[PDB]
Amino acid sequence: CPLMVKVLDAVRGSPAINVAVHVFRKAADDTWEPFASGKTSESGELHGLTTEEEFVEGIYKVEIDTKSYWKALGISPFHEHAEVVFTANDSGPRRYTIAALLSPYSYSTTAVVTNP
Amino acid sequence: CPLMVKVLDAVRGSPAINVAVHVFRKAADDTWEPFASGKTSESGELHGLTTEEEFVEGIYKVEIDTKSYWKALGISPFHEHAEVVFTANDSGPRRYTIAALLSPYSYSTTAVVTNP
Amino acid sequence: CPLMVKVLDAVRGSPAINVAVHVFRKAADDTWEPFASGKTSESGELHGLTTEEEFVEGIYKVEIDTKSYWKALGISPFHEHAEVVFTANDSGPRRYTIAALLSPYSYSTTAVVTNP
Amino acid sequence: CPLMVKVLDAVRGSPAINVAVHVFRKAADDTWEPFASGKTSESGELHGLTTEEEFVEGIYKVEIDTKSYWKALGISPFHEHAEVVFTANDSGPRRYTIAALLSPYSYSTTAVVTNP
Ligand SMILES: [Mn+2]
Ligand SMILES: [Mn+2]
Ligand SMILES: [Mn+2]
Ligand SMILES: [Mn+2]
Repeated sequence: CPLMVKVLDAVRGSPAINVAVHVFRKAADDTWEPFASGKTSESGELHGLTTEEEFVEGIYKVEIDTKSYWKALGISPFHEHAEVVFTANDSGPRRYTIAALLSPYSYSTTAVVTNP
Repeated sequence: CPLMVKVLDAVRGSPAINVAVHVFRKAADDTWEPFASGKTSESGELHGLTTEEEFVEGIYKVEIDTKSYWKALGISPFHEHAEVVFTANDSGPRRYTIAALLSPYSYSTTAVVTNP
Repeated sequence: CPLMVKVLDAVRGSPAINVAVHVFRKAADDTWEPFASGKTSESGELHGLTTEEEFVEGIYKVEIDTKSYWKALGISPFHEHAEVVFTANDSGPRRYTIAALLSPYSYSTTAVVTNP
Repeated sequence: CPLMVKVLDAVRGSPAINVAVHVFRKAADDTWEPFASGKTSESGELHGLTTEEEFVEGIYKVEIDTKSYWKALGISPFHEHAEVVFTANDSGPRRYTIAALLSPYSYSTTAVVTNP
């Protein structure tokens, strides 16, 4: 995959399972267009969002639906979702892993960017 | 005083100084309306964004312009900006501090919510 | 005032209150000697650990007793404690703030190093 | 592996390669005994530290040599190393992944604990 998402739960020390993820790409008129979506697996990973053909240069937004995740666990969290906004493939195709570490009042996000 | 922002720089171990911060409030047509903005002080803090009267329950977005901060330091970053989206809720008298810790390819954000 | 500790609780979005903190200094036989200790205040802070006179260059260890904090909240944690080991260096007048953000299975720590 | 270490570099957005890792186990006389050591691979991962037979109940310390890592990159960091101290296998054998995210003045650590 050129774009992969990995989500961990810092309260349980486990992958964050069944987290909804929505990806958007900024259009020429400066609006967010839907690009791809999915849910994390039992390993907290989401693959197969896109192909290298479709994943062109652009500004992307990866929205990780954290409030929904915590609420299904009976926790009322602070954030609505985590939003990761970045320019992709500006110097040629790259492989991107977006990692997120979730707590109820806190999250972290890291990008690991590799040249295929 | 009901909403404060604090930004730290994980590379230099220092407050992140002169970072632009824009706050938005979600309108009833589900678009983001400008609400308040400022730049971080020498201590990495931004106070006086809003007042208790103006800061009603709703969904707010705090956007921290991290890319321009790193570009000014000669460092190539990943994110366009950091985005913290949350619901403000009345329960008792409460202060919101949004803290953000920045790295070029990573950031974390935490909400400290306390009483008067 | 040359060394301060600040601890936040990522689960509740609050200062971590009444966390024991022990500071050690590495002796010439490479063992840890007790240096200072305290408990975090209502604001999650611990001041007055040392003085400028006493805080000479050397290797210091700050140990934050996180397990007992989580056990007191009924939450099962991973770490025995958080450990921050660093060298204090003279260059100009400098203040060290060790900040720590706690989750049951995760923590982060940052050093904010500033001038007078 | 029952014990795995993964290290990421938050300045480069890449695995942290060639990071030395030393593992210790607390002995009955309350001293740290060497238990295993190794270096992260090109993927930032360290496997094969131990076997399920040798990885008994105990208090372990995983010391990640962060100062050495940054210095070889020409960066003078704050911390001497990251220290992760935890009780392992207290309720029966588990599989442990210790993840660390490194910046010069900051690091994060998370444990992912799975039941084989
Ligand atoms: Mn380009
Ligand atoms: Mn309400
Ligand atoms: Mn010196
Ligand atoms: Mn046991």
